[PDB]
Amino acid sequence: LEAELQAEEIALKALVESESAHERQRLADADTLARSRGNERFA
Amino acid sequence: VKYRGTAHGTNEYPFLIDTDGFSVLPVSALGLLHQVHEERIASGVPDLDAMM
Repeated sequence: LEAELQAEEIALKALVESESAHERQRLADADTLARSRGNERFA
Repeated sequence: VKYRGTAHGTNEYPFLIDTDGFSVLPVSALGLLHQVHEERIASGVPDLDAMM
């Protein structure tokens, strides 16, 4: 049973890490599009 | 039609009679000598002005 518990803990931490990484990638892509269509290139 | 002794314009130039009198602004007198300026003009639309 304790082995099962440790496996579940690893699963939770994988869930958190990957979800945060998706957050980061989404932010990066949004910023890239923001430049691609932004007027800040000149002022 | 014929001007003896030197060059001249040969096309038909539309002229006008006005209060001043005879006026002739031939289209062959225009030249590409335009002094340019480095200043900018404001359109009045802030977004359009910043776009450029």
